[PDB]
Amino acid sequence: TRSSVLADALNAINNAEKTGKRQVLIRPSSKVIIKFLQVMQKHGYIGEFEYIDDHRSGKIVVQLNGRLNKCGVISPRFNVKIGDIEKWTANLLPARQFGYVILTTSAGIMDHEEARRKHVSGKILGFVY
Amino acid sequence: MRAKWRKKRTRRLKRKRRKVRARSK
Amino acid sequence: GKGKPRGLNSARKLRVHRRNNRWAENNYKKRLLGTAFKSSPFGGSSHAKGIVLEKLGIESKQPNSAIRKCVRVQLIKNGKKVTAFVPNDGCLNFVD
Amino acid sequence: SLPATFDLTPEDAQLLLAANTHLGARNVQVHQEPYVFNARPDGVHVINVGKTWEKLVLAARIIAAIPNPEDVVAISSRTFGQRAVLKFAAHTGATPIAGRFTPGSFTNYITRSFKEPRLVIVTDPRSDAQAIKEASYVNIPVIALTDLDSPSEFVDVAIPCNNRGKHSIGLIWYLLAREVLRLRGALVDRTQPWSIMPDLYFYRDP
Amino acid sequence: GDDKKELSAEKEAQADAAAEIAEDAAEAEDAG
Amino acid sequence: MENDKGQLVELYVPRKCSATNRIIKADDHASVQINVAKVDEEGRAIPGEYVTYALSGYVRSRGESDDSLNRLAQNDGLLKNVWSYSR
Amino acid sequence: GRVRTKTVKRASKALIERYYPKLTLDFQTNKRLCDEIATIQSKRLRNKIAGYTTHLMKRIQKGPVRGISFKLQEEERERKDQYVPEVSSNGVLNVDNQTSDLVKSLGLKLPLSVI
Amino acid sequence: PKKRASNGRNKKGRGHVKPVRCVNCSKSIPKDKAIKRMAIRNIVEAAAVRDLSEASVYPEYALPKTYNKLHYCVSCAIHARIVRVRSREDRKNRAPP
Amino acid sequence: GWVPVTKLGRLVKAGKITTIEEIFLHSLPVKEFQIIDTLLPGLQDEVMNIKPVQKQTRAGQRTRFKAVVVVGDSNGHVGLGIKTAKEVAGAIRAGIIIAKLSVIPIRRGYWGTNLGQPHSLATKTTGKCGSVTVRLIPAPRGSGIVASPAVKKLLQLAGVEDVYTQSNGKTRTLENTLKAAFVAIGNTYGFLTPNLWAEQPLPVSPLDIYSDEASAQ
RNA sequence: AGGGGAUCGAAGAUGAUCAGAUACCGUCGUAGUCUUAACCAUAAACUAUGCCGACUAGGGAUCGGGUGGUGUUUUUUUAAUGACCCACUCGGCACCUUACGAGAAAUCAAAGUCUUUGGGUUCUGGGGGGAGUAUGGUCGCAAGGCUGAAACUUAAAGGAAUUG
Ligand SMILES: [Zn+2]
Repeated sequence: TRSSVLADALNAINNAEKTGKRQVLIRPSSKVIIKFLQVMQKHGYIGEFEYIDDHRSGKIVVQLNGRLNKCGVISPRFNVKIGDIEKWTANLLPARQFGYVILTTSAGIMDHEEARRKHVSGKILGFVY
Repeated sequence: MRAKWRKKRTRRLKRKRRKVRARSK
Repeated sequence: GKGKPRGLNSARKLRVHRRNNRWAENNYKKRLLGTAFKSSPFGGSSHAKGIVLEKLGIESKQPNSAIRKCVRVQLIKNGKKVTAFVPNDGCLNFVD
Repeated sequence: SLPATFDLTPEDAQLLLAANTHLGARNVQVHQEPYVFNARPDGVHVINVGKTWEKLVLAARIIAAIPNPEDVVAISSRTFGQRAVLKFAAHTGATPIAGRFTPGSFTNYITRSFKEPRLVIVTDPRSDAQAIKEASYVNIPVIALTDLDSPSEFVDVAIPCNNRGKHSIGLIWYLLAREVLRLRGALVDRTQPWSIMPDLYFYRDP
Repeated sequence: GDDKKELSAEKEAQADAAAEIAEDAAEAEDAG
Repeated sequence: MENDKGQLVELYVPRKCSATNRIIKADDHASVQINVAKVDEEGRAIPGEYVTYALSGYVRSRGESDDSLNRLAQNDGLLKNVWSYSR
Repeated sequence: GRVRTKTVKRASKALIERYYPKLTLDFQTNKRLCDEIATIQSKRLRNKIAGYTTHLMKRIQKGPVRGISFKLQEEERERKDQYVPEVSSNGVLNVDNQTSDLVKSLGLKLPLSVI
Repeated sequence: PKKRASNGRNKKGRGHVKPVRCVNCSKSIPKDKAIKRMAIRNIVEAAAVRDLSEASVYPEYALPKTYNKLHYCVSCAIHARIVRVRSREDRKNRAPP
Repeated sequence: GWVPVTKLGRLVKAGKITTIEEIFLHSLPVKEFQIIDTLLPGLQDEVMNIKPVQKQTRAGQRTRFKAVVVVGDSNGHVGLGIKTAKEVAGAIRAGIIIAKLSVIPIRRGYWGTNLGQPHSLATKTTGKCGSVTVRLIPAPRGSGIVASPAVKKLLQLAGVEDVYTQSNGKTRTLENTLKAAFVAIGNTYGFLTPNLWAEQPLPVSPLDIYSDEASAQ
């Protein structure tokens, strides 16, 4: 059975981006999926997504625009402190000038740059580049 | 040697080891 | 996937699996079982003093053809009769 | 962007319909679903002759405005196409490989048949798939008169006609020659028809 | 024959036959 | 990319496929650049001014190059009704 | 048996390719031509060259070869290609039901029949 | 390696089938194996059609046929030329000649 | 006295094409090697490995020699050539020919803040050629090249200065290790970057521009 | 243990064959092959491919169910029904082309989505032997099964494919 809906969403996005499609359909939905795709959209990696709201969990269609090399989830959500963010970004970002590590922080879901600025840490969730 | 007959040879050796153990207590 | 457990509270299973596989490993098993002390001809030592019991000439292995001319010695601290190769030329004549 | 004279011209539409280009094959294929209009009973699919017409016009835009007109190449091995590609070769620049392709004609610079084109036209991709592969090796765009059940791999802009009709193949080659001439500039007064006539492009038995 | 240092063997022979045609040229110039 | 003074580095910017927005490699010997004619009044295609498209070897290999060029021709007005957005 | 080899076939095809107007249909004349327009070094080989040349010329004057082509052959093959026939009206267009549905969906005059 | 994708002959969703016996050696070979041919012959074969027609009462009645379903094992079929060794690409073809 | 055979050779002999940069930009097929003989002066070589290879015949044992060589100038262009020949000098020569046919560029980059003429790679990249993965990680300034000596010489001929290389698989096969590094250089240029997110007016095909001097004589 | 015992048939009796033939071949023939009640718990028990879940490529057949057809054939005047045809769909056993990818390769629509390394979870492996051996335990009427080393020894053993 479905253990990580974000992992299923990110696998679908990654597979269709490798295939070269311009859009994906993601089932089912979550607050964390919507907020993660919102961080993606704010940094410009994706285009525009629509949330189809049936009375079940719902679906998303995402209109991509290229420029998303790989999106991945880190299962399990690891308790990362403020001094291990640099270890994690060195481990799984390609270069130190681009790419974002997305943290599930008590101030919200955001990338490691906003985490460094707001001086707050949490559970590492995923990564985009 | 074929492994089947190797298994059979070790089987005879196991029987004889058990017999000689029972013989000498 | 990948077989190993990945959950956040699985570190007990990870430790148990690691201990069993370390027992499968060669050097770790030798060290913990202590075959250096239980079954080694030395007492886990680098060197050992023995005394020569005999001078034995043993043939080489194929394809080499020579007589290696080692000695048979008895260890003082254990009593285990071992066989030691005599080094470079004429030292067999040196050793009585 | 195209002006009003680049439409169907019903006077050319009866040429299409009388040459029976509208029929397709029994298999659809996923890259040719948009070209299929409807499924006639007794297992025939009809091809949108309108859609073939604007794909032909677009292919005319590709084939014309190549600055040296001879570097265009025309590939044929179907027995229903050699006369058509030779006539297209006569009217336009269009170096012809009517006949055998000699694998190694676009690479392998020491062959006598060594052509380095800038645009290929293929009469049939399934029966001429060697030339499409070689163009894929050496960076050449491909025009093809594909079918519904045609290989769409390694091929650019395609015009779905029949590839089973002698009249279809000949008339589509003729129409393409018409429009590349009328865009490059031998024939003016676009309302007027052409003096050369399609049964010239149609082949004989021998 | 030595399969593993043929590169140096042939380069040395290259220098040698270049030298031999050089003394051929020198002998031709000395005779002429 | 740049340096501290804004002086250009990256000896060549890569070309991007106009279908999938992916970098066209130097070794990509299937990727083709198509120069479509610019038609003014009654043909007369002006030499040197072409509407340009670039297709990548991946798009051609998967065989959706025809669909992509239908879409791009309709986006730039080369064609009117050849590609339907809703299949 | 009497199978001609690559030497005679290659030389005969090159000579026939570039010397078609001067060549004749007879062996004696053709072998004198080979003597003059070829610096061949063997007499029996020369006779073999001329014999295959004559046989290939017989086949050329009877019809086209798939091995080689000419400028006169190019002129005659063009003219036989632009032989032009008459037009392929029977009143209206032929029987049409759902392609007639296609033509009325697109919109054109197109006077046609039904099936 | 794996010579065949069918592992010799097709089972694909059974696990076990009842075996038959070969007709030349009586080897027990499974039914999905054991090359099966149909022998459709005449009792009154062509060397004697005219003989039996000229020596038979009931003029032009019929000519009977013999029907046999022959199971050959792999060794017996290879030895007795029913089946032939093939090349690597020709093993994939499964159309009768 | 070289003579062109192809349109690209005709253009570069005419001298209107003045750089491998528009060559690699328009992804033109390199079929001759004199084009970058004229266009890339000071393209020095290094033969990496000479290795005998044996085919067992009816009675003899036919031994050919396999030469793997590299070429590079000093900055950002590498070619890798493999040739098999009966004579090893001819193998080296034709390997130089093949490496010039297979010259490709690199994406040099920075480890941190952009200061003074990039030193390392752009992104963490990888290359796999036959159970050898060679992974190139950018490194800070002055750390040098850490690699096996063959990969180190390949990257020195590339002109990068600061690389960490990890490698897995049987790295003792020099041909596969060099091919994996070559694919890693290619993928280093092939990666997409937020610097490259911008849109360019798309180039204009110098063969099309200069087709009249590219025509037949 | 009891019943049944036709065929085939370990062991065996013979006749061949061979330098030898208590092997292959031929004749018989014990246990067994069948069954009732108890055991045993092993197989190349093999798809040599853990189970659950998602995505990624086209096609044509087939099994079971379902939907649509001013379709075909049947009664005795053509409706129902059944069977067949076409289109679609769900769930199966599979199959063909390609390689987008994967692989050391053979090959694989999964053995893909794996150095751009993290969906959940269980078991197993750490060069070849010694060895599935010795010992100890437990189950078994036994046959044996499950668990299971070390000393010592060796520089290879092996996988795929190519040329002879
Ligand atoms: Zn048999």
